[PDB]
Amino acid sequence: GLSERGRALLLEGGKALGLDLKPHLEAFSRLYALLQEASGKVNLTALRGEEEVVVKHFLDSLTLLRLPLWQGPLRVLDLGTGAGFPGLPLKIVRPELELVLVDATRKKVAFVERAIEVLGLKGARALWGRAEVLAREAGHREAYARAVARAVAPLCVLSELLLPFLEVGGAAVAMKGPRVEEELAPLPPALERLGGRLGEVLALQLPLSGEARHLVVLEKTAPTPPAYPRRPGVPERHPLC
Ligand SMILES: C[S@@+](CC[C@H](N)C(=O)[O-])C[C@H]1O[C@@H](n2cnc3c(N)ncnc32)[C@H](O)[C@@H]1O
Repeated sequence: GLSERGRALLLEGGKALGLDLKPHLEAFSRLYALLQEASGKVNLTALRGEEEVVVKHFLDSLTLLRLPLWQGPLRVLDLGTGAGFPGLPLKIVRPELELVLVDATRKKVAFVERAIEVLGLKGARALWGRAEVLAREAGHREAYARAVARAVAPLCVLSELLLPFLEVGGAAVAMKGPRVEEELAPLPPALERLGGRLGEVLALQLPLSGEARHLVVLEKTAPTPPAYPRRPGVPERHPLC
């Protein structure tokens, strides 16, 4: 679990994000333990340091909350969640959200489900599948108020993966690093074809790290055309921009 120092870092970082993480210290400590346990099994690799996990993953995920987009029982998709980021931190601090965490890798879906159970989270589930396939399902196509994604794909690709999941009026957040100018430059025309438009591009400093970040908001302004998203692998191989 999180050390006293680890808790203090999380707490301080949360404040800089405008959050009171005091009621959530235990949950994050429990999640960190889960990550430790899982990582321990693998012999070639190890979990990154406590401080790096708290700052570059717990707090990084929580930067989503700098955007005023998470009030009420919103239906949210975490696309390509991996080990549950940024989805799990988001769900912990915003319990009202109806969260579906998707990943094409079954073993990661299994971990997230385990974390949900262990943390005793309600209104959150992991789902095994490809974004391109799920976005063709009556259960999921344009059925989300929100979608988020970190470290999945360049904006041109990611926009095709995310936008089809959103109901009109909804919004997705593409979490990005220090530089986005190049990825953004050719984006607008592609967004429009997808029925989206660029919302806020919130530049901020990741607290306690010295590193810049960008939260790229993709608003759903109109229905996505039947063409999108294209079959699995196609957005990646033939990006819209
Ligand atoms: C680099 S990991 C990032 C994990 C997590 N989002 C994070 O930031 O820590 C990218 C994850 O997205 C998943 N992924 C990539 N493309 C996907 C797709 N088209 N549909 C579902 N999952 C996808 C991969 O399986 C992988 O686990």
